[PDB]
Amino acid sequence: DANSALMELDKGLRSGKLGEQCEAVVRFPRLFQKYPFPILINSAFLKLADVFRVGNNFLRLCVLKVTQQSEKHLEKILNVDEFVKRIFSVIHSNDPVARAITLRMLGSLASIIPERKNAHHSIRQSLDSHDNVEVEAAVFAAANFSAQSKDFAVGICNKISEMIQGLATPVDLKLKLIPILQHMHHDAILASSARQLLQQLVTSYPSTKMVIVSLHTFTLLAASSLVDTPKQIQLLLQYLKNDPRKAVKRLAIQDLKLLANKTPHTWSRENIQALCECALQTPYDSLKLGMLSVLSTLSGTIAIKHYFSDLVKLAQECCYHNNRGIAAHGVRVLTNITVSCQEKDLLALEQDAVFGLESLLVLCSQDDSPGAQATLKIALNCMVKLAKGRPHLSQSVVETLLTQLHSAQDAARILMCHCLAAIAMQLPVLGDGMLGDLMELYKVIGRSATDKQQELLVSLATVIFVASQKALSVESKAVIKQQLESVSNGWTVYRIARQASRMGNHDMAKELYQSLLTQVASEHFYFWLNSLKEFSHAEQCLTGLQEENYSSALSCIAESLKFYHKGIASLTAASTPLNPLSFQCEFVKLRIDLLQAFSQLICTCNSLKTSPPPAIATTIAMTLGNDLQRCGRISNQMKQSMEEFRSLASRYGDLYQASFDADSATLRNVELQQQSCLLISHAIEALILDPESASFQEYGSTGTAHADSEYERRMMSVYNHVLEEVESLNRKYTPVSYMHTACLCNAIIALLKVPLSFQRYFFQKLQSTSIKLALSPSPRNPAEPIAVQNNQQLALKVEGVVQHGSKPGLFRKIQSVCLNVSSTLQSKSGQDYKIPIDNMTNEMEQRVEPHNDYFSTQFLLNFAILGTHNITVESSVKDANGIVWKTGPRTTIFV
Amino acid sequence: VCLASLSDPELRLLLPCLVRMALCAPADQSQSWAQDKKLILRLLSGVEAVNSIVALLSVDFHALEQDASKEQQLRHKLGGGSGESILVSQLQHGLTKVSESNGEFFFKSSELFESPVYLEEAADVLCILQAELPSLLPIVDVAEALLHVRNGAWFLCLLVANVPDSFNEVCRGLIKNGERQDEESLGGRRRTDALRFLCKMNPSQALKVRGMVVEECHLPGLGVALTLDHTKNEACEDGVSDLVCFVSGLLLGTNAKVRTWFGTFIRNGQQRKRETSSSVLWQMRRQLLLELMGILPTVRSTRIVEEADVDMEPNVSVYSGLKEEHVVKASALLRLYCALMGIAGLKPTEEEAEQLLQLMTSRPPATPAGVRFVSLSFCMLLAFSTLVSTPEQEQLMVVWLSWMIKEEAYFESTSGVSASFGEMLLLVAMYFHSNQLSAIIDLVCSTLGMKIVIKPSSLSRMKTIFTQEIFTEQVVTAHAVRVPVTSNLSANITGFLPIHCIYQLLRSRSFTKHKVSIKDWIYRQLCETSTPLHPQLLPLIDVYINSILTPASKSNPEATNQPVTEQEIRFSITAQLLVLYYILSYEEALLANTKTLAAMQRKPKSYSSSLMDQIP
Repeated sequence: DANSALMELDKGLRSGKLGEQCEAVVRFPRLFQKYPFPILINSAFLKLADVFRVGNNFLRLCVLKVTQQSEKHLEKILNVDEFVKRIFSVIHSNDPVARAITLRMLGSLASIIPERKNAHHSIRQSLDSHDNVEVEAAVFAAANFSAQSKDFAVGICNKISEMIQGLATPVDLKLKLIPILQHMHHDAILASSARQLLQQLVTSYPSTKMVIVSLHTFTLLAASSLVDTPKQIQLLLQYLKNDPRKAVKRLAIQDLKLLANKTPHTWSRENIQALCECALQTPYDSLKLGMLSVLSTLSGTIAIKHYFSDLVKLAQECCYHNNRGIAAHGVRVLTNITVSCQEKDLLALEQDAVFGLESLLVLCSQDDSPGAQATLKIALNCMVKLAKGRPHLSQSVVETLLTQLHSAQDAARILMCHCLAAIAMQLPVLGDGMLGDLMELYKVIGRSATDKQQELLVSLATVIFVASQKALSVESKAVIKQQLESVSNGWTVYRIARQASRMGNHDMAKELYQSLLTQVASEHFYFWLNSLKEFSHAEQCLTGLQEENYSSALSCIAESLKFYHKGIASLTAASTPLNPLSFQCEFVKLRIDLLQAFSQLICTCNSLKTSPPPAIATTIAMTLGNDLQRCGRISNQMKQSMEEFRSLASRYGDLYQASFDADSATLRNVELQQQSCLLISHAIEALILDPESASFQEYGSTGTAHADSEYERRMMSVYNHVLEEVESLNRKYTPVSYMHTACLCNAIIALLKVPLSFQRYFFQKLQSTSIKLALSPSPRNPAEPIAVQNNQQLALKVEGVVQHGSKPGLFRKIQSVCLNVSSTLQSKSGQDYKIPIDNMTNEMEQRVEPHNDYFSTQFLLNFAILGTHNITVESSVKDANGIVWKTGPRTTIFV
Repeated sequence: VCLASLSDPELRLLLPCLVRMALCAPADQSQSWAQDKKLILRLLSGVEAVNSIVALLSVDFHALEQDASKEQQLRHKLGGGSGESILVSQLQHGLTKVSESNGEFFFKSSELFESPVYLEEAADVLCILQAELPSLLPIVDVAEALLHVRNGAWFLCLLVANVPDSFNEVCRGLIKNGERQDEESLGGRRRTDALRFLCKMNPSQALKVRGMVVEECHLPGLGVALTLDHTKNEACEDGVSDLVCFVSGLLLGTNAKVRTWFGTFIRNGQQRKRETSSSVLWQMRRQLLLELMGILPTVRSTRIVEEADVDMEPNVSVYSGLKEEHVVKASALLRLYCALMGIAGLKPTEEEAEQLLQLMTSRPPATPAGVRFVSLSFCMLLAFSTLVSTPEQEQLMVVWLSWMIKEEAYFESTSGVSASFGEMLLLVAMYFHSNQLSAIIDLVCSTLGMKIVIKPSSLSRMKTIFTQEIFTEQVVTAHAVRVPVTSNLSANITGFLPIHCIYQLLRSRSFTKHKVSIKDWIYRQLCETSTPLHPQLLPLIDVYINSILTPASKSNPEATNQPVTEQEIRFSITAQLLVLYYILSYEEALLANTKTLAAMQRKPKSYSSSLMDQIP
């Protein structure tokens, strides 16, 4: 399809038709974005060079704009010499505008040709030309070619020095020539020369714009060359303490902010003390605000740990200031000092912390302005950090939040509810204590609300579900009453049900899904809601289990499995090629298989009493048997259960690496499920069977204070209980499983206590990344295999492009693509499989690291079979830490 | 087949008090109870008490026969094993009569005869499972099937054997006793079901010997009532989807659950949407069974879905139309019917087509779900014209089409949907007017995810003859001009906006001479959306520019009042850019042709350089 577009663009560019030519040129970037293939990009860039060589001086500007726009698609050009020659063939003209456009184009290409001496000579010659636009274009190209190309930097530094110090150029030309010195970080001598030049320029050209631009260049050089950053900080502090202008002070403040953002470890105690002394002597508010912002940025890193008493006094003084931003920065500094540092007297500061938070709550409660909401969010995330890094003051902040919830005109209560939900994820006693007040607010909030009643109700329901644990009391009926006669917004109640299913409340989820099943404006969403309702019903019926019960447990398991089958059927009935549901189907199917394995296990444990000893005793005496102790027919069932659990754990590990887009919570939930499955497998392998097989004691710590959810803590406690009950009964009784089946069934029931936790990735699937993997084999439009001599060779020439529908750097980053290739026989040779060896020796596991969004490897294979074969390839993207991340593109070609 | 489903489900969990609830049902599975009460290990106190209670409750009239069978099985622990080993060795070496000498009286008197009969049966089963396709030699123990099944259960509980081989032998010999095997161990039900499901091919269970295996699996699922859905899922995922459909129909007819949505449709929905393997499997299955009429599961499924469909017919009979609570289920059933009859579909009948036409012509409550249902019914009646054979059906369908054309304005005003059914109606009307049928195919395959074909420009052609009857250019153009403009477009909602039919009308012809100057609608459409750039806006502007220098189809030149009231300073960026593009295209067209036949087409009404100097 791209060939037709290239052909039509060529036909449009053939005739003159200046309008049509400009149209084609400005449409070329869309063709680049649609097809990132290297051959098409190379051909299009060659055609652009052709139309740039001869033109009416206006197509050249459009081609320059296209080149400046499509910069990432520039390194994937095969023919570079001819392109550069066609671009440079127009710089010898006498037209200054044409030469300026050519210089700007060359500067835009400074990432693919950093060693072409002709371009360096042209920039050197046209830098001191008698013009106005050509000089600016030469300056731009010189900056671009001085970014890279250390040789060009050492060749242009002296010329820039003379052109700046020649006192024969206007102030604007010097202001434009100064930022060229930023790219002098190639050698120590270059850095020293640029530093001396900038010092001389500051001491000899005292002016607002001049000093501003020179200091910006100097700090960019110091930040790109981390050799003299303390001297930079000292100079900035000296200019903050001495220079009386206001613009230079704000420039130095933003400079220190950038330095703390990028390189915070180079700071010392003297620099912080000097900055605090300068902030204490500032009579203005914006300057003190910027200095405190720099201090807050610094205190969030190891600088606050290396500093450890002026910063503490400054933070205590600016915590109760009149303005809100300064107080927010002060309380942020105080919270960071409390969390990071662990001094003795600083404990008292904790008081000054919590009450200080109140100073940020009574001023941004009913203000309704972004300037107040920013400080409110700052204080709220600071309180979250203080509560998650120090549980000693977890109640002293939640009580203030509860008391302040009554002092908002339905504007800040959403943020307070978000803060409460984020804090309650660690300790459930806060939710146990504040559930009553949350229900009181939910009851008194249903009076009247129009502006943002939807989000407010959603946040209230979310924090209530987080605080609650059962949601089976009158509170559920009260929430239903408050949501029924009020506005029946489908999205609000849908989000409420989603949060209820996420937190584990399944009764409210089932009620809301039943209420939403009757109002669906389509068919796919109807099946989705029906599947959610069936899953919630099966979850609720799963909780209907009693401790030490085995009669009704089988009926509950059977009805839950029936509801799960109905739900997965209604869900796969909604699976469409457009936006397919792959994670949900697999997750539900694996949950169903796990529960079926548990049902088989409990059925075998119950049938163990159905005359199992005398069953296999007719062929061999099972009593006192050294070969197979207590040999019975139950051994086959135990082995089947063990292999089923092993396959389930393998499928869990596969599903973990098959998503690549799940959040931390969903990955942790999958890991916990696989851990429970492996624990049940270890219990059925080491306890029910012979204990002399492994006999490995779990003498190690577990369940550290790092779980960010109550479900994870409950799962870890159940794991610890199972381990402590299995480590003691290992060598107690005979392996006929007299008391081992009892504790096994108790562990099975304990694992079924927590119903489930549908994590965030189950809905709103974001970060949709995909590798195209469009190889370039011989032309094969039909399904007929490529005619090969079967003896010479067979090439692949595989190449793939990554495509991210959402923000790439959100959760994980693509670093390596472990391309794999295999071959097998299609036709049956002797058996149902390919052959005795299937010709799967040719693997060639290659590990390519694509620097840009493109990669290309070379694959081969040698086969001497006159039949038809099958060639398949896999992406297997690798992240930064390093995980297989088995993707499922499944690109299969016959020959 | 009377396999004591409740008693088996009770004994699977625990046999504590259920022994007294079954008096005559404790006759087939009595061997397992006798073996558990006689050879008990007495591990725990509760287990010993349960065994004692079971032995006390097993004091029936047949207790003597059970004790004799237990004694015979205990005495045949070493001798019968050696005899079976010798028989297997002889069979392996060889491979490389007065009711069979009173076989009924010998197996019930001496344990050696029963052991020899069991060994011969196992050898025959192994020979039939190695390489053979037959189900004969079953009338040997027809008169003594109870004693034979009891002896087989005793041999399976006393001697080591394979459960899958025994299940296959039972399914190949007599399924009536196969379920009895499930009463022997009551622990390998899932394994036996998986083995029976994996012991069949894809194109079977219709007119082959697999019907007996399917009936045995259905009987086992009915006697279990717990793993029926699991067995149906395993069948639908591996092979023999007919057994899964039969099990689903049986579960839907036995249990009264799934009231909001029929489980039959819930299971049949995933056949022409995804999972191409099972998709083509069900496709070839229904293709092979379509010609065959003597098959029970598919006709029972058609009957149950037909009655579930007609349960909603009295509603639209006594009332105006459907209700809000039954407007989504009807649309789902209609989409399922469409997916079933998409490609290589089955042949319908009149007794179902009548109700189909009656439900597809109902009155929705003016809900977006009802609009989607009306659109789906319209595409269904347009893709299949198997209703013209009778006069009453065609007259009612054209009356309902006229009613829809009349009430499209109400349905679009009350229901805030982007693309209603009236837009599609006007689009297909313009397509029929423009004398082409591929656009109708693109429309019916673009409204829903089914890339199917109906007929190479021969099925919908009949509708063309109806198009020239009443729905002529006098009403379709009026309905296409009187549509409300779309506000705040998104270029992402599925459907055909009025832009498409307006573009088609401006492209085909505008020779009405009484319905020109649609510039008001164009301005009201391009007033303020600003979110998308619809791919049809530029062709619409192009064909509107071309609709000015055309003979006798004179429209207004969009006088400068709208430009001077728009570009004065919600008239967003996109609206201003579109107006500027329109002005530039008009200025370009004023210089392109310059010849308008020199017949009363001498009023271009160009700008006098007083507006171009104002617009930046």
